[PDB]
Amino acid sequence: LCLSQQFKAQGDYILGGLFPLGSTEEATLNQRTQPNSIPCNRFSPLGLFLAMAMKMAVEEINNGSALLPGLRLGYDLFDTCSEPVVTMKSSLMFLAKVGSQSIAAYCNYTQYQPRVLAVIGPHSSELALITGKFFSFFLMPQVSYSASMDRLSDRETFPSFFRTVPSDRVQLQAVVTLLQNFSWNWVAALGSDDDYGREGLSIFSSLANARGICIAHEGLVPQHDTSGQQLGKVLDVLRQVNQSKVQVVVLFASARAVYSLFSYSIHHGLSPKVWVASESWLTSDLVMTLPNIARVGTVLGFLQRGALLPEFSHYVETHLALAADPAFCASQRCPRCDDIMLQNLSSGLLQNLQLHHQIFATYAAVYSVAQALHNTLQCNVSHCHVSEHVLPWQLLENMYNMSFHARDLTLQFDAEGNVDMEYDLKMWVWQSPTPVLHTVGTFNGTLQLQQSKMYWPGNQVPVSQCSRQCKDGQVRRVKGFHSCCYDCVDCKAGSYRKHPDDFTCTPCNQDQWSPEKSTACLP
Amino acid sequence: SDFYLPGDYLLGGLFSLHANMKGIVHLNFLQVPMCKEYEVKVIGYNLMQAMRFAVEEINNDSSLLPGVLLGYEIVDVCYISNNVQPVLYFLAHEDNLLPIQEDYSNYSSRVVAVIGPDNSESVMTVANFLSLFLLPQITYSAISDELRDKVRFPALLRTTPSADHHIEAMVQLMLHFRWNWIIVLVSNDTYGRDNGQLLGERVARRGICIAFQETLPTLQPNQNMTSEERQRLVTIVDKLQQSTARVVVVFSPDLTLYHFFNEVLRQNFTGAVWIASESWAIDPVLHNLTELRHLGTFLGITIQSVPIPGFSEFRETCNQECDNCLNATLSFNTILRLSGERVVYSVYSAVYAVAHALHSLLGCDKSTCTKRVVYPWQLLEEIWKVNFTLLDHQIFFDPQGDVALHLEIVQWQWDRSQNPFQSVASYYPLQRQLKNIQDISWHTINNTIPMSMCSKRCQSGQKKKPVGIHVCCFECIDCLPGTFLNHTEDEYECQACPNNEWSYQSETSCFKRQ
Ligand SMILES: COC(=O)[C@H](Cc1ccccc1)NC(=O)[C@H](CC(=O)O)NCCCc1ccc(OC)c(O)c1
Repeated sequence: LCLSQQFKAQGDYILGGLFPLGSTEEATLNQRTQPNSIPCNRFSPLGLFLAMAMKMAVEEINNGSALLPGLRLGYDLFDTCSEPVVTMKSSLMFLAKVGSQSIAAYCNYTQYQPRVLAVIGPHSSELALITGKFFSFFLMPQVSYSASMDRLSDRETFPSFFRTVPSDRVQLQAVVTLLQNFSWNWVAALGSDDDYGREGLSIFSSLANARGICIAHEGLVPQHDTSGQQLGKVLDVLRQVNQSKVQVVVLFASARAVYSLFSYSIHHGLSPKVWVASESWLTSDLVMTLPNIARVGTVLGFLQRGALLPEFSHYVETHLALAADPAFCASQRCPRCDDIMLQNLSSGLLQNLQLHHQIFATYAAVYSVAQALHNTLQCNVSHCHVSEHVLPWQLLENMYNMSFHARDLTLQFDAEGNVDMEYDLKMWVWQSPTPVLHTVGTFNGTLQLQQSKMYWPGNQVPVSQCSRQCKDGQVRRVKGFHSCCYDCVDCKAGSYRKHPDDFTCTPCNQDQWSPEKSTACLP
Repeated sequence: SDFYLPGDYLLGGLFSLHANMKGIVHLNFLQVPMCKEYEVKVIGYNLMQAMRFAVEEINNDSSLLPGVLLGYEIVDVCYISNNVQPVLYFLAHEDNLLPIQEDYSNYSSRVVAVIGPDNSESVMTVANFLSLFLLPQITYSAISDELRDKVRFPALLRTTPSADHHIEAMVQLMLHFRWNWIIVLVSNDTYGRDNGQLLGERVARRGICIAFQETLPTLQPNQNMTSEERQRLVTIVDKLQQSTARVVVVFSPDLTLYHFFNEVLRQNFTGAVWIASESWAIDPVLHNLTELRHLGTFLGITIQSVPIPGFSEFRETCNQECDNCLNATLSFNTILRLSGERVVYSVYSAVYAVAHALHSLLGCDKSTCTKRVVYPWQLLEEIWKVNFTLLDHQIFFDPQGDVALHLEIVQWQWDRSQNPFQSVASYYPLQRQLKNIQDISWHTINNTIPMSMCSKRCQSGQKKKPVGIHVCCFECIDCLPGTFLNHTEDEYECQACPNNEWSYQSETSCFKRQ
């Protein structure tokens, strides 16, 4: 094939693109001793599909009169290789001067001219953090189709970072609203051993205290089935959860971690609970294909509602065919893209097509940049103010208050560079011969539940709540990972409660007696 | 000027001469952020002077780089602001252009090594760039543990122990004096969150319990605060007031504490042990708050003192200037001269490490060096191997990039003409041990050790019953007749006597009975 040649195209304004368009062998994991070129010989289809989405968006924009009339939009794409060094090389090339392979250390950039107008950012949060500082120093507008870490919202450190996938905070807010709706006030929270694994739990624990939910228990779970000591940790976690009298569990972990935990729970039986999933662990094939999943109980989770791109697969097939055509030569950034075969991947992976709405997110990012440029040029339906060349820092002023029409949706960037988005709530009916998912409700900044469609193990809603208030005759004693709720104790006869918020009960004197829950003694 | 010294080989230097916790990270009206707006820092200027003195020493010492002139190119980072342009300037060619290339092995950058920033965020941000070229970066005061990852940071080394050792020193100090019950206060930034989380992790396994962990607002000394922030501070101080834990561990910058302690002063709070982290353990400015001495006992974790001869006398292209630094230093001159040179030694040893590595790289003799075009990756390769004594201490980097300097616990003193920061204990990191705990002047009447525990130890034969979350918190209950409590078998439930034995209302063992 001749396909690596097609990741660059001419135009009046050029978009940069960082994609997971390659990978490196494990031998690269050692400490580098000499600054030689890092090999990235290992193919990645995900990056290919994302780059094709960007190309399709730019082609649509170049054909229509609705955006940027009478001028051509260009691009050139690079592989991040999931490697910070290669990513840094790519970004430094992006900020180099027009027509030159070098970047300037000036003090004043009042007439500097870098070669790209905007950069469509990387697929992972680590590289997003690494590149965002650099890009946002220069006020280069950057748009990420997948970087959900909350830390990226900070406008002080990332003044020019935008994304078209919601932050994790919105998903956890939806979960918290779901917990409030059923008054599932007393909960246990689990996550993976990795950074994301407790970043999620930190955000959830911060959210819970602001709204009442009592995080009774916290912990991390491994994704390493062979690690016997960490399996000891998971056994301890499950015994603790069972001992806590909790009935609802929030589980932010990765798919394999949940698979391990649930398999162990199957074998030693555990007890049924309500498990609340995450975009990471949802529609999980391995988890749903458990031998006897019924021992788990109810399973729920929120999932993003990305719009359709019906023409995408035919576009990919068409362009792979064109890359196979020997005449098309008349028309590396990816070494294996020229080797990879046509049929099986492009068919099967797009039939298997998480991937779909990230493709849509890339498309929407391209459209966001195009609409921002359209506003900045103040284009008419047939005019633009082309007397000047728009510098990147001039887009940034116009990108915060825009709205862009991605396909059928209308979208905006909020004050923190995060898009408005809505979720479906999906629940597992596990009792059919194979488990089935149903859309129990939706979240659009507020939660709507179709109560009539849900199922429960006892045909009645499970409960976990703990008391916070107590009667004037009841002693209060703290419980919870935080001091959020109290289990009331009715003081026994022969003792009295001296005042309604004391934490102990006092015996009566020998000449006196008292009934239960009394505040006083009688002779 | 003080920031520039031409020579055959140039060291890059990044110091926080001016700092504000809230600042412009990005281009300001499309010009590099102006640093001199953000007040001025005594310790940062002191460390810059330490580097300058080190290079002057090396140029005087004919035995270390004979006939080779060593120079420096010093640029002041501004905490997290002004991080990128200094790196671009250091890596660029003589005409301030940096070419992008596939392979950099033959590329001669302006400087051969960077004496990196004092703070963790800047250190990692700079290391991201410098790993591309494998230009060595020696860091003097960043304690974050993530810097030990040599996959992420192949070119980063340190002349100071890691955060783990500081937290270990804290924990062992608390265990020695039997403080089971403590409070942790953290700043609203990465430093406080990370260090507080690390302390929590290490505390969980050692039998110490935390009353609460509380976040301070990011105020500034010369900034008038809102009523909301004033009420926030009042809330924190009131929560301190009503708590039984009289040991407080503070993970905060110095700037954010000025308002805090002032509040604590006007609230009439007294009688606590304040454990300072190295971020403010030896700050002259906070020490000069003369009435602060009424708030209790002030202890801090810091680097060991290594006196540098001649540095005391020595102390008597945008963002390469400071105006107020000299005037500020002259006022604290006496306190600095009476203080031990603690982090200054990290800076000194970093410069000498670069000097020795370059001395080896040039194949230089006692008498002469064959000057050669140095490419920084070879100098990094050499820096990994240096092994020498500078001032009675062996300077070498462990496989994870740290020099194992001793840590010390210090008590603040407000007498004058003797040391502001007295050394009361010494922590050896290669042994993981706290040792030589000397006399401490407590705030108590007869100088008794101040106590903090959730509850008193039970009487003999008396079983524990837990309360709340904390393992440390328990109440004592008598083992009623017929039951006994050998505390080495269990402490929360009594044993039962054999059929031929009985026990009194509370005892460790039974007696024979019909
Ligand atoms: C985010 O961390 C922090 O804000 C704090 C405070 C800080 C902010 C800006 C510049 C320096 C320090 N960092 C630290 O204390 C780091 C550890 C780390 O940063 O991991 N150890 C420095 C110990 C000697 C020191 C040198 C320079 C000083 O002033 C320029 C100073 O006061 C203290």
